[PDB]
Formats: sequence, structure tokens, C-alpha cells
Amino acid sequence: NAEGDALSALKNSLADPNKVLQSWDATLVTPCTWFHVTCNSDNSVTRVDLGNANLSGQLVMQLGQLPNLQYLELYSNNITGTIPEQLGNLTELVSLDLYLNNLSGPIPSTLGRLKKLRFLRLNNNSLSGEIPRSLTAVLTLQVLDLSNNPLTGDIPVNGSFSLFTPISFANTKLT
Amino acid sequence: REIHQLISFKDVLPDKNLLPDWSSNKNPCTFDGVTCRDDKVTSIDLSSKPLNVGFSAVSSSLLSLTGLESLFLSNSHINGSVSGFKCSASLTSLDLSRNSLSGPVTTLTSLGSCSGLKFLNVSSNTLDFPGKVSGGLKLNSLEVLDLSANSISGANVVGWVLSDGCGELKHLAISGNKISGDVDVSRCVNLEFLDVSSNNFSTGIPFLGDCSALQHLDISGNKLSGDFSRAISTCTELKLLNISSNQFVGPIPPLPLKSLQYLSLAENKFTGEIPDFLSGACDTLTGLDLSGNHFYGAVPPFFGSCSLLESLALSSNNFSGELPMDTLLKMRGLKVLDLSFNEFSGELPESLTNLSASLLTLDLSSNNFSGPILPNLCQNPKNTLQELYLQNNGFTGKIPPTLSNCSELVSLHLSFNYLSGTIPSSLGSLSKLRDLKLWLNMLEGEIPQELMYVKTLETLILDFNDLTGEIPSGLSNCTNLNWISLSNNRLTGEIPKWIGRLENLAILKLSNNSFSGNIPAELGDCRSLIWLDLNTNLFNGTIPAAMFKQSGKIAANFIAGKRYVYIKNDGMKKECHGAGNLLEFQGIRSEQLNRLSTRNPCNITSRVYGGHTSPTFDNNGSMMFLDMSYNMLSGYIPKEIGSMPYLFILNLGHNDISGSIPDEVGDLRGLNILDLSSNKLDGRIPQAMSALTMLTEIDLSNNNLSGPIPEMGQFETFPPAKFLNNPGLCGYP
Ligand SMILES: CC(C)[C@H](C)[C@@H](O)[C@H](O)[C@@H](C)[C@H]1CC[C@H]2[C@@H]3COC(=O)[C@H]4C[C@H](O)[C@H](O)C[C@]4(C)[C@H]3CC[C@]12C
Ligand SMILES: *[C@@H]1O[C@H](CO)[C@@H](O[C@@H]2O[C@H](CO)[C@@H](O)[C@H](O)[C@H]2NC(C)=O)[C@H](O)[C@H]1NC(C)=O
Ligand SMILES: *[C@@H]1O[C@H](CO)[C@@H](O[C@@H]2O[C@H](CO)[C@@H](O)[C@H](O)[C@H]2NC(C)=O)[C@H](O)[C@H]1NC(C)=O
Ligand SMILES: *[C@@H]1O[C@H](CO)[C@@H](O)[C@H](O)[C@H]1NC(C)=O
Repeated sequence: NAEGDALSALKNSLADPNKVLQSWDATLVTPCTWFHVTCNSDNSVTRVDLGNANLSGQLVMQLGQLPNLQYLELYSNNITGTIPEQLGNLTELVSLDLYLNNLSGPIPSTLGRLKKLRFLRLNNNSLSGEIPRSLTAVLTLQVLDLSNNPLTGDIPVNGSFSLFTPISFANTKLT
Repeated sequence: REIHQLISFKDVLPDKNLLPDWSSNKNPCTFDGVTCRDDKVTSIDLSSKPLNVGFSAVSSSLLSLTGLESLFLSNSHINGSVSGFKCSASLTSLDLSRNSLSGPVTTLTSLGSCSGLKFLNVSSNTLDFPGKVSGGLKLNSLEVLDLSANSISGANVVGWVLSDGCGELKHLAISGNKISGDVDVSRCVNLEFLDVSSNNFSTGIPFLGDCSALQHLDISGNKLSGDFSRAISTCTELKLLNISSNQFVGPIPPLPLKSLQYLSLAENKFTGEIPDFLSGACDTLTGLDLSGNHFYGAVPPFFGSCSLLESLALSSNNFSGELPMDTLLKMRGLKVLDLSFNEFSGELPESLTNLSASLLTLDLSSNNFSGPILPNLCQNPKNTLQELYLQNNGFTGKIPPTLSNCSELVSLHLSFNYLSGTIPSSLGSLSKLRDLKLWLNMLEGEIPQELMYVKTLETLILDFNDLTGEIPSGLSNCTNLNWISLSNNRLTGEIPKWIGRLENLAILKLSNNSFSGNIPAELGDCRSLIWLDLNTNLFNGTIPAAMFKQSGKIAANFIAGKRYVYIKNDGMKKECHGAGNLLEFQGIRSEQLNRLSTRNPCNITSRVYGGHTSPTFDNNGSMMFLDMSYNMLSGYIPKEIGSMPYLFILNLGHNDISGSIPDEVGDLRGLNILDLSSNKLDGRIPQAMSALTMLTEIDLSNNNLSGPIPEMGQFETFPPAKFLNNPGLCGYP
């Protein structure tokens, strides 16, 4: 399926020194059997939890291909690179945890497309840019902890951000 | 002068203790690995001596030997990367393989300074080809080059190797890399051997050109398809053709038969009936693999003419009709017959008792065969049969004890049949027997104690039978027992406190039985044990601390390679217990798994994990799986339960286990599934349990548990149901 293709592309962009992605099998019908990857009763990916794999590498565009993905935890790795805007093409979603990484560049405005998104931690990275005013859009977000990476540009109160303590900002070069 | 080069080498060994007979007084010729011709040193062979040194060491010292003809360092743990060096025109052969060599592959060009060198084997190392493909290897005085199973990724890298021209190259092997795109050996007119196996070629099907000299073609294990017949038509000179594990479709094409000995078209999209024209290839043809394709009909009778064919494997095709004994007796060449995964039908020919004398391995598994197993099968005094795979068939009635009369039998797999009545006690006499698999049959009674006179018995798989009574104690005489799967029986009694004596026991699965009484602490004595599935049982007691004692010193590499399934517990059915079922599947078919339905309540609406067993560690690992669910097992879960780095799944569910979750439960890093659910556990869920960063599943439900859910970490991703029924619990997340 296209999904296994996607996650494969990730197993390539990534570097797997602790061989967590070893079980990801590219000949397989679906990647439903892979380790740490999981699926629904319909055999589409709902999760990928590689979180804290000591895994290093870049994220990748094909990652947008996992339309039923909900919780994605790439968190607490040595992952470098930018956050691909087709991450927004993952329409279903709950949690996005890129936290505690070396990911570089802008926090993509395309996250304004994930209405179901209930969690965002872009926390603890090194990111460069505005925040979008398009993340004011979403309104679910019972938590956003993006801290520890340099942004500024403002601290929005378009207000969907109404519900957040600043404990959520911590050093953003903010306002 | 020379001698002093040899001690100059000796210095760098860390690790001076190797090469002890190398000493300054003595004449170099008396040295280990040192070979002289008329008292001058033509070759050093250090193979399988842990040199643990740099390549540039070796070359500074040895490669400069005036006159040295060859060097063999294979598996020396030679380190580093291959540089330019002064080298003598007499060194013609270098075996650097089974090593650590690193860099770009372009390093190898430097060897152009070795002017006589016709032989290089660097295989089984780390070389990569990182940027982009051009320049050349520019080693053209080479007759033989083996770059295989290195880290090489690219395209027309095959073009790169042959780039400065190949003319004198007889043998080329690039297998087990990622190389891709185009192969042209067409210029190489001495080329007898081309091995491109296990690569990325999806496109060019090699251009051999004249193919005048080529006897060996291995293009197996690629995404390769396209017209290969037309490609290889130029040879007729060829001894081996391996086109397996590829994308080839269509009817078996005309291919050259004159010297053909081994032919595998296996594992492809090939359809149709095994062609007559194949024919005269019987002059030699010492082995044939048509397995894993789309072929149908029955074994064409001309196959009686290859009395030179040692092994015919037709497995996994549409082949039907009854067992072609008429042909099968005619080939007195035959050693292994693989008929597995087909539509062969009928009862088991009496007329077949002969094979049982000639044959090493009879694989009839996954077909339609019925009636009983010939009691008369093993009646020959002659009988050699090592491997009998009758598993997954329709065989009715008792296991013939007369079967003991096959005295060479190592593997007996009768499983997934309808066999009734008891297990032959008889079987105790099979003195070379290792794997015995009886699981999913109607066998009853007891597990025959005589099985103790088997000193090689490794596997024992009894699952989904009626076998009653305790564990036969005499099994404590089986030193080589590793995988004991007794699950889904009426078995009574305890775990033998001797079970800790089997140094080799790896997978022990006691599920769905009545086994009772305490969990033996001697369980902590077994160096090999990685999978303990005790679920759905009557066990008494408290988890002992000694139970883990061995964790961290563990080596499980013996159990490795055995094929299986895991059926993961849906949980969606009330009745179904455990985390999941680890079943032996070798040669049992995937789609007949529902034949389980009536014995196991669980959904096969489930996701079935599976493949060949591979422990994630070599040495110094831990217990990989523990399910103690559904018992009267109770008390304090010890701190020691944290001592398992490599443990994947922990299911302690539905017990009277009481007290509180030790902080150390955070140190099961490799823990993906944690189920403590449906217990008497109380108190608070330690936030140090945030440390399980790989967890895709938690169930803490049905306890006296109190306090808040520790949000930082994987915990927030888990639906609140899985915390339900802890009245004193502070959280929803
Ligand atoms: C070493 C042997 C004992 C064993 C057969 C082994 O080779 C086998 O391949 C093991 C490691 C696999 C096979 C079945 C696997 C489990 C199948 O059950 C599941 O719940 C999956 C889902 C999820 O992706 C988890 O991260 C892994 C997890 C929980 C797997 C964890 C690892 C296994 C237990
Ligand atoms: C290259 O060397 C490797 C390792 O030294 C050789 O591989 C072993 O060769 C023996 C004899 O063929 C086989 O029984 C094994 O299957 C091989 N082991 C490996 C690495 O798979 C290989 O034969 C050498 N090739 C040449 C051309 O000398
Ligand atoms: C034909 O090619 C196939 C695939 O390249 C060979 O298969 C492998 O054999 C080794 C044993 O040395 C195994 O460890 C691999 O797992 C095998 N792969 C397969 C297909 O399962 C096959 O042996 C080749 N045939 C010959 C005899 O040369
Ligand atoms: C154990 O065996 C009986 C016999 O069918 C079966 O019905 C029951 O469901 C099994 N228990 C489990 C948990 O599978």
C-alpha cells in the first residue's frame, strides 16, 4: 500500500542505529505488522511510535501519506531537518510530537489544516520563524507546549490560543 | 630484511599474543600462516586471527614484501580504509573479506599500485559509494573481484567496476548490495561467473553479449523482470541459472539446456504447465526449483529421466493429481522432493514405501492428502528419511508407531492433521530426532515419558491436542530442548523445578491448560529463555525474584531462524485470553489458520504477526516476552521485574497480584505493551513510568489504583478506558 511506501521512505531518510525500524518490511502487503507502527480495523496506519529511538536522520515528505495517522511520535530523537508542509496533508491527527530534537526551520503554517489535532509539541527544538496565525484556527488543542526553540514574530492571541498559559512559550524570543 | 617486516607487523597487534611463533631468532618459514617456496615467503595467511588492526598497518608492513604472491586476511577484523601503498608486482591475490573495511568503494582504486594482482575479495564489509557514479575502479588486471555484501548503493556501479574494461575478468560478484540500473558484461568474454544477487536491479536484464564463456549466472533477488530467455540464449555453455525472487511473468520460456545443472526459476510470477521442451536438460540437471510461482497440472513424467537430479522442489504452485510415484521411483538421483503447498490429492501410496529408503527429505505438506499415514511407510530396512513433512494435510486416524522404523528421521512434522488416539511412546527411540511437531491434532492421553531417550530433541510442539497428565519428568534428560510449546491442552501438574536445568530452553508456552501451583524460581537459571507464555491457567503463588536472575547475561541465538506466527489478542472478545499466541508455522499454510477456530475463541479478524524467529540480541540480553495472565498468581510484583531491557510484552492481567507498581517498571525500555489490568493492585502509577517511550499499548484498568495519570511521556496518547475502574484515580487525559 502507499502507506508502507511512505514509512519506508522514512526508514531511508532516518538512520536507525538501534535498529528499531528493522522490522519494517518493504515487501509486505501493508506495513501493519511493523514494530512500533500500528493500524485500525481497516489496516491503515494510526500510529508510528519511534519516540526516543536514538534515531537520527531527516523527516520526509512522503510522511504526509498517512491520512489516518493519529498519534505520531518522532519525539526525543536526534532527528535533523525541517518540518514538511505535507505534514498538514495528514488531516486526521491527534498528537504531533516533534519535541526534544534538532529539527531546523519554520513551524509550517499548514498545521492550520489539522482541525482534529488535539496535541502539538514542537517543544525543545531549534525552530526559526513566526508561529502561524493559522494555528489560532484549530481550537481543539487541549495542549500546545512549543517552548525552547527561538521564534518571535509575536505571541498570538487570535485566541484559539486563548486557552494557553505562557508556560507554553518559555524563551521563544517572543513578546 | 623480510623477517623484520614481519615483526614490524607483529608490533601493531594489540593483542601481541597472536603470532607467538613469530620471533626474531627463528627463520620466517617456521611461522604460523607463513608459507615459503625455496626458503622465501610467498604467502601469509592470518585468517580468523583477531588482528584488530588498521588496513594501513597491514599494507605498510606486509604488502611491501619483495616477492609476496598472496595475502589472506579474511575475517581478521582488519579495520580502517584501503589507501594507496607501495606494493609488489608479485602479490596477485588478496582476501580481505569477512572484515571491517570502510570508506567509499573508490578506496579500492588505490590497489592499482599492486601490479600483478588478479584476485580481490573484499566481500562482507562496509564499503559505500556515497556521491555519484563516475570515474572508474581502474583495476583491469583483475581475473576475479568480489565486492559482495558491502554497503554499496548506486546505479551503473556495475558499469563503474567494468569501466576501464573487463577483458580478462573471469569471475564477478557484486551481490547483497543495493547496486542498480544497467549491467553490461558484454565486453567480458572470459566471464564464467557473474553473481548480481540481492540488489536493486529493477531495469536492465544484464547484457552478456557473446556469453561464450559464462557458466554461472545469478540474477536472483531483484525487482528484475523483462525478457531473460532471449538474453541467455547465447550461452548453452551455462552450469547454473538463478533467476529466482524476481518479477518475471509468463510461461517457462525457451532457455539453454546443454550443460544446465542447477536451475531455479523460483519465487516469481511464472504461470503455466511445466513444459515438455525442458526435456533433454535431464542429461545433467542435478537440481531444479520451480517453487513459488503460478504453475499447474502434474509432474511431467519426463522427470523420470533425470537420475542426475538430486532434488526437485515444486512447492507453492497449482500442481494437482495424485502422488506421481510412477515417475518418482525412476529417478534414483533424488534426495529431496519438495511437494509443499500444492493441490496434490489422494491417499498415501504403499507404492511409496521405497522413497522412504532413497529420500533424505520428503516434503508433502500443505496439500490435500487423506487417509492415514502408511504404517508400512518406514518398513524398508534401508530407510534414510531425514525429514518428513506431512503437516497441514487431511490425514485421519492414529500415528503409526511403526514409524520409529525410520531411524534417520530428524524432523517429524505431522501437524495440522486430523490424527487421532495417542502419541507413540515408540517415538522415544528416534535417536537422531530433533524437531517433533504434533500440534493441532486430536491426539490424547499422556506426553510419552520415553521421549527422554532422545538426547538431541530440540523442538517439542504439542498444541491444541487433548494430551492430559503432567509433564513427563524424563525430559530432564533432554539437554538440547529449546522450544517447548504445550499450549491448549488438558495438561495437569506443575512446572518442573528442574526446568531451570535446560541451558537451551528458549520458548516455553504453557497456555490454556490446568497446570497449577507456584511459579518455579529455578526458571531464573535458563541462559537461553526468552519467551514465557503461561497464560489462561491455574497457577498459584507470587512472582519470585529469582525468576529474572539471568537477565542481562542472556544469549538466545540458538532458537533463531525458526518460522512462526503471532496471533495478537483482539481483546474485543471476552472469552479470549493472553496477550497473544506464538505458534510454530513451518509449511502450514497461512489461510488454513481458521482451522484453529473451534479450538481457540480468539478473532482471526486479528492482525497476524509472523515470519522467522530473530531475537533482537546476540549476547547479554534479557527475557523478551512474559505473559502470566488469567491465573490465581498473586502478591507483590518484585522490583526485579525491571531487570529486562529487551522485554517486549508484559501481561500480568486478571490476577490477585496486589501491592503497588515498583518505580523500576520504567526501566523496561523495550516494553511496547504493558498490561496490568483487572487486578488487586492499588496506590499510584509512578511518573517514572513516563520512561516507556516505545509503548503502543497500556491497560491499567480494574484496580484499587488511585492518584493522577503522569502526562509527560506516552501516557496521554492512551484512551481513558484503559484507566477505567480505579475509583481513586485522578485522571482523564
Ligand atoms: C525472539 C523470538 C522469541 C521472537 C519469536 C521474535 O523473533 C519475534 O520476531 C518478536 C520480537 C516479535 C514478534 C511479535 C512481536 C509483537 C507483536 O505484538 C504487537 O503487539 C506488536 C505491535 C507494536 O508494533 C509493538 O511495538 C511491537 C509488538 C508488541 C511486537 C513486539 C515484538 C514481537 C514479539
Ligand atoms: C569471498 O570470500 C567470502 C568470505 O571469505 C567467501 O564466502 C565463503 O565461501 C565459502 C566457499 O564458497 C562458502 O561456503 C560460504 O558460503 C561463503 N561465505 C560467505 C561470505 O557468504 C567467498 O566465497 C569469496 N569469494 C571468492 C570469489 O573468493
Ligand atoms: C538462487 O537464489 C536464491 C536467492 O538469491 C538463493 O536463496 C538463498 O540461500 C541462502 C542459503 O545460502 C539463504 O540464507 C537465503 O535466505 C536464500 N534465499 C531465499 C530464496 O530464500 C538460492 O539459494 C539460489 N540457488 C542456488 C542453489 O544458487
Ligand atoms: C482453552 O481450551 C478450550 C477448549 O476449546 C477453549 O474452548 C477455550 O476457549 C480455551 N481457552 C482459551 C483462553 O483459549
